[PDB]
This record gives sequence, C-alpha cells and structure tokens, in this order.
Amino acid sequence: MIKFLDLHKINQRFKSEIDLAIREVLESGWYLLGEKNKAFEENFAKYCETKFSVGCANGLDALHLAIRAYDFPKDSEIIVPANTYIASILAISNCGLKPILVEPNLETYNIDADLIEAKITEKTKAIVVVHLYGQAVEMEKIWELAKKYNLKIIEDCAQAHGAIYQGKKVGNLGDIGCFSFYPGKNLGALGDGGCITTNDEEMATKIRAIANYGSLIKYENIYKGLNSRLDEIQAAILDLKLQFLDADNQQRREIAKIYRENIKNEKIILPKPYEEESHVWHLFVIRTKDRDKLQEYLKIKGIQTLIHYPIPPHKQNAYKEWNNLSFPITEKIHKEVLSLPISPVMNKEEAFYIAQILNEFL
Amino acid sequence: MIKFLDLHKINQRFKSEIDLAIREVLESGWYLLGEKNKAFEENFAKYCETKFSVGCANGLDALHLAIRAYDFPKDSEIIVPANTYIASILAISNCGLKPILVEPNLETYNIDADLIEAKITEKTKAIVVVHLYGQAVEMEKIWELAKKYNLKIIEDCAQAHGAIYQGKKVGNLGDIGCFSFYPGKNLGALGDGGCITTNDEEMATKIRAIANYGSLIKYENIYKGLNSRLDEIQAAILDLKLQFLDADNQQRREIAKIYRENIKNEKIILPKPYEEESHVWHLFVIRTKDRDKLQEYLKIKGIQTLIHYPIPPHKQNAYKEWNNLSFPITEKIHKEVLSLPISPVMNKEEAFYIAQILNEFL
Ligand SMILES: Cc1ncc(COP(=O)(O)O)c(/C=N/[C@@H]2[C@@H](O)[C@@H](OP(=O)(O)OP(=O)(O)OC[C@H]3O[C@@H](n4cc(C)c(=O)[nH]c4=O)C[C@@H]3O)O[C@H](C)[C@H]2O)c1O
Ligand SMILES: Cc1ncc(COP(=O)(O)O)c(/C=N/[C@@H]2[C@@H](O)[C@@H](OP(=O)(O)OP(=O)(O)OC[C@H]3O[C@@H](n4cc(C)c(=O)[nH]c4=O)C[C@@H]3O)O[C@H](C)[C@H]2O)c1O
Ligand SMILES: [Cl-]
Ligand SMILES: [Cl-]
Ligand SMILES: [Mg+2]
Repeated sequence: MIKFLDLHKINQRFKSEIDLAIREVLESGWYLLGEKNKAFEENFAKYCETKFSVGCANGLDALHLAIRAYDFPKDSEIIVPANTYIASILAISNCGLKPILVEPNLETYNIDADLIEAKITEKTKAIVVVHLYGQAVEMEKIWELAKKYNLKIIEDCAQAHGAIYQGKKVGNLGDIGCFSFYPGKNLGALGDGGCITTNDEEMATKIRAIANYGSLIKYENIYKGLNSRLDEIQAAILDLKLQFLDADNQQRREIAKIYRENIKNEKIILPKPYEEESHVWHLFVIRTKDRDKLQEYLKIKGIQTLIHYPIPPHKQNAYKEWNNLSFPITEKIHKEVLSLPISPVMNKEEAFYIAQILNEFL
Repeated sequence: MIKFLDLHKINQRFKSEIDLAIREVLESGWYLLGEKNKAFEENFAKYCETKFSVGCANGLDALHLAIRAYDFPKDSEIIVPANTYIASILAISNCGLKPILVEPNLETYNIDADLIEAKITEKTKAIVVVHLYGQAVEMEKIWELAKKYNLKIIEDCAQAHGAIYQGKKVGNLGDIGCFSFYPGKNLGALGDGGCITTNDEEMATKIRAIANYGSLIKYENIYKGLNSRLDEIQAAILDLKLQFLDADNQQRREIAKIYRENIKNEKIILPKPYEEESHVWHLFVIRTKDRDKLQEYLKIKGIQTLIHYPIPPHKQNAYKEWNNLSFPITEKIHKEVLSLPISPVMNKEEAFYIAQILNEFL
C-alpha cells in the first residue's frame, strides 16, 4: 500500500535529535512559556521575515486569537473563502462574528478577489485569506480592497508554510498570519500546536497576553483571556524541524512535478500554480467527475488517498442554517476533488507508478 | 532555598517510565486521538467512578466545553464563587454567558451554598462549584438548590484530583467534572492538558465531538466545534502518573499534617478541612494581616512562597466593569492569603523548619 502521508517515516529522520530535544525540556523542569518557545518564535518569525511570532495551542486557536485581539464590534462581518477547511470559518463563528462566504477561483481553489467587493458592507472588518493546499493567494487585489475599506487581512497559513508571493512569505502578506503545526502539516509537531506571525508589536503583545489567560504579569489579567500555549516539547521539535522545511517543501515539489508532467488523462484536472515558489504542495489535489470510483480504483491498485474535502462548510450540520445557500463553484470542487499521496519522504518511483495507474483509468 | 513546588523532582521519580511511554507514542506514529488517550480516559473515569471521561487541551477548555455543550440561552446566568482562580469565571464569559459571583465561606474558602439562592433568577442555568486549594465543596445544599431550580452542576476540579465528599470523588458530585492536568496540579502533565468526567453518555459524546472541530465522523461536522485535544504523549504520561496519585496526595497530606499540628502563631490562620479525605492539599493556604511582610521574611529565611491569589477577579483590568463591586470576604482573603511549600516529594524535615520559622514571626 502506498501511504497517503507516512508521519512515522517523516519523523524517523530526526529520531536522535527529537529524543535529545525532549530530554532537554524534561531536564529543565520548565514545560511551558520557556526557552524552547522563545527560540522557536524567534526562528519562525525570522523564517517568515516578520518581526514577531507568538506560539499557541493549534491553528484554529491561532485564527481565534488574531480575530479576538482586534475586538471588533459584535455585528461585524469577516469575508472568508467558501471552499476552505471548516476551521477557517469556525474561528469567525466562535468569535461571535458573521462569516461572509466568497467563492474561490476554480483555477486556483483560492478566494476569487474579484468576487469580494460585492459582499463588502459597512459591517465588514476583515478578510481571512486561506492559502489552500499550499498555494499562496494572489494578494494584489486583496491588498487594494483591504485598504479601500480599512479591513484587516488575517492569513490562514495552516496549509502553506514557506509559500512565496511577490518575494514575501505567507504569514507576511497581511496584518497577521495564523499557522497550524498539526502533525500532518508541512511543518508538523508531535501533538497540537500553532502560532501567529506579525510585524505589529502591540498586536503580538496583546495576543501573547490573551493566550495566557489575559496575563503578561503574574497575578494580573489585562484581558479576558483563553488558555492557548505551545508546549516546550513541541516548540523544541518544531525548531529542529524548521531547519529542514525548505528542503522538505522542495522534496514535495519534486513529487508534484512528476504528477504534473506524467499524468495524461483528459478526464483529470491537475493543479497549476502561477509561480513555482507560490506552492509548497501540502496537498496535491486533482479533480474528476467520477471521484468516488477513482478513489476505489486507486485503493484496489494499492494507493491510499484522502479527500480535501467532500462536504463544504455550508452543507454541514454545523452550519445547518446555510444548507440551502448556493455556492456552485465550491459545491463542484467538493464533488470532484481527490488528494494524491505527497510528502517529503515519498519515493519518486511510487509517484511514477501512481501517474501511470491514473493514465490507465481513462 | 526550600522550593515552593519542585516539578523536576516530582517527575524525576518516573524518568525511565516517561521515556518509555513517550517512545511508545513516537514509534506508533499516532500523536492524537489514539490508544494512550483511550486508556487514560478509561482509567481516569474509573478513578473518579464516572462512566465516561473525555480528554481535552487544558482545564479552562474543560470548563468551556462543559458549558458550551449545554447550549444555554444567550441571556443565561451561571453562579460561580467570587474568590476562585480567574479561569473558572473566564470560562463563563468566554461562552458569552453572565457570571454571577457568590462569596465563599471564610471557613472553607469554597462557595457558601447558603448565599447562592439569593442570587438565583429565572436566567440561572448552572452552578460552577470550585473545589478550591484541594478541598471538596460540601455539596448537600448545592444539590438541593440545583434540583429546586433545575440547574446543572459543573465542578471545577482543577485543584482537587482525588478529593472525596460523602464517599464520592470530585468529578462525580454533579452533572460534569472539569479537570486541569497543568504540570503543577496534583496530577500533572509535561505540557497543557485537561479532561471532563460525566455519567451522561450523550454529553460525553457531544463534548468529544465539539472538542474535535464538531466532528465524530471523518469529513462531517455535527456542531460548530473547537480544537481541544489531549496529546497522546501527555495522555501516556498522565496514565502512568495516575497509578501514584493517591500516594502523592497522601504525601501532601503528611506535610499539611506537620503544618496544621506544629504552626502555633495566633496571628496565622490555618486551613481546617471538615474531613481528612475531603482535602488533597494542592495548596496549603494560610491567612495573616501582614501577608507581604511574612512572604519577605520567609524568603530571607530560605523559603519560597506564592500567593493564591492577591487580586480577585472582580478587581482585575479584565473585569474592569466589576472593579467597584463589593465582595468584602473575597477581598479580605486576597489581602491575607499565602501558600506554603507542599508537594509529594517535599522533605518532612523542611516542613518542621518552616513551622518553627513561622512561630518565630510572632
Ligand atoms: C486551512 C486550515 N485552517 C486551519 C486549520 C486548523 O488547524 P489545527 O487547529 O491546528 O488543526 C486547518 C487544519 N486542517 C487539517 C485538515 O485539512 C484535515 O487534514 P487531513 O489531511 O484530512 O488530516 P489527517 O487525516 O488527520 O492526517 C493525514 C494523514 O496523516 C496521518 N496521520 C495523522 C496523524 C494526526 C497522526 O498522528 N498520525 C498519522 O499518521 C493520517 C493521514 O493519512 O483534518 C485535520 C484534522 C486538520 O488539522 C486548516 O487546514
Ligand atoms: C480552579 C482552576 N480552574 C481552572 C484552572 C485552569 O486550568 P488550566 O487551563 O489547565 O491552567 C485553574 C488553573 N490554575 C493554575 C493557577 O492556580 C495558577 O497556579 P500557580 O501555582 O500560581 O502556577 P505556576 O506558578 O505556574 O506553578 C507553580 C510552581 O510550579 C513551578 N513550575 C511550573 C511550571 C509550569 C513548570 O513548567 N515548571 C515549574 O517548575 C513554578 C512554581 O513554583 O496559575 C496557573 C497558570 C494555573 O494553571 C484553576 O486553578
Ligand atoms: Cl461569491
Ligand atoms: Cl454573595
Ligand atoms: Mg496542547
């Protein structure tokens, strides 16, 4: 069976270094809010070329912190892509604000910036751009509209660690970037973890306070806070893995290159980034009309696949109130997408096998 | 320097077992939602004598999950002790509900059940009882009022793992129990972690869903959820430490016994539990009129102390709107309390040293 994502094999490359990093935390007797978090924040900010980074508990919490720290009026709207993973939208709902869905461009699977303005109202306060599947959103028209309406740009970078647009890294393309370090991400922990990136020192400080019960000074609570911290053990593992992130992303890109050049099936639509540095290939997403039949065929041929995603947020029981809204581009994507195996440790001869098996489906 | 709480020394007792447990998780390649969480939940439910336990990210999240899962009307009130750690109150605020503060009994530092009814309204939906410092709340009058008004009882058990009232463990004294496993707690992880305990299978299932983005079935979201999980590494460490929790609590109780029998200073008020099994001695809290002078004297004598707590929630900037409300019993406690060193690994001869140093303060 070709595995979709072999996390044991990804992390086995660092077995001795992970052991030493965990043992350093255990021997420090400091498990939270410590030197490994400080070093990881400094190094991840440097990687994104932001002045600041603040660790937190997971990627949804990163988004919740970014929105909550703005303290927008309770009737505020936040624009968000209709086809993202449900967590990008949950963050807005969980802050008590109104998500306003905008279709992706079918060509990019990312928010269509030329559809946003039609949904801006006097209540709009922010845009959550999602760099979906590893592709950076083309930001030029988002920058224009954000400034025209004095909106904040909140990047959901959970799937796109290291992606580039106009020479800037995701996490440095708006007011604040929000990251997941869930174990399956392009930079994965061995547990839940997240961070924000920003150049705004006052927002970095406010988020660091809110994520620690609202406290920067022992015994004192400035804000009504949350509890959203990155464990020292996980910061230590992330800091050692960060050194290899560009190389891992390049390894992914070489699998994507095999698929993009060797799949020749007119009934399968391949991902096509606008620039190679814009895509770090968290997910390699194809579209086909017979998606469930293709997944079963591939399974019979020894190839594990997952769907990102089969049910869009507005069709979930969670968003029952939206189930009769029409987002036909999003609906089509969710009926047609399948994710092919891709990772930094995947053998290239498996990608050639998969490409020819896909060509035999036609 | 006698340390307040030596976590390295607490965890050093389990050095080889923690190494083996972490390595089992790493070699499984399953870091979340796995066998260590299943085993820990089963064993912690058995320990509390509840049918169910659901792991989550931390103790505040445990409380947030318990309240959120009830889906109370948005104008609802929740009764909570005025003198608890601020997180018990943050959980209510963060769910968009109205905290209604009730004074503790000065004799117990726990909610005065004979002051609750005066603050019940038609909007009251629950009581958050807090087993503060390790002492179980006397529940008989809380049970009576909860049933009279059809209120839910949500136990904040963060400080009281293993405490007993009327032969039942904290976490089995209401509708749902909420636990912290923050590293300093009587059962501590090596990172953030938490759980709920309950006999209600439908609430356990709903909380497990909400804590995993609202999803029990892959690709499907029943509820608008959060991301609040217990890492497999932390569940593994908690499960091995749970075997020693009663023995660690008894070791704490023996330090408390030294303080309670050997401090003879009429200007210092000692903690006095109603039954020995009701107190697991997370914190050993004294009161004195010259609290800041006593803390500095003890520091000069080589004894580290902390304050639980010096600023009550209603006086915090976080709750600025409450800063002119009067809770004189809570205010007095916060001006007078100091916590003496106590832990399962503290040397008993240090407790005798501390007791005689306190007697020399008079
Ligand atoms: C745009 C966007 N925004 C915010 C978020 C929220 O970030 P978070 O709060 O940090 O999760 C996400 C998360 N997004 C991801 C989402 O895309 C989805 O990802 P998925 O690929 O379907 O997830 P997975 O199935 O758990 O992992 C994939 C492979 O990995 C293997 N695996 C996994 C684990 C955990 C393991 O322990 N061992 C394994 O071997 C099993 C699978 O084959 O579901 C996850 C729970 C979310 O974190 C997002 O995409
Ligand atoms: C009633 C109630 N409800 C809900 C909650 C919320 O639970 P949570 O969300 O899980 O935190 C609490 C938490 N309550 C505690 C609260 O009592 C307070 O506890 P504290 O004793 O003042 O905390 P501490 O100073 O961090 O730890 C004490 C000693 O431990 C040493 N230490 C600590 C750490 C973390 C370390 O890594 N290494 C060390 O050596 C240093 C100190 O000397 O602050 C904590 C952050 C909360 O988690 C509560 O009391
Ligand atoms: Cl649209
Ligand atoms: Cl009162
Ligand atoms: Mg965590």
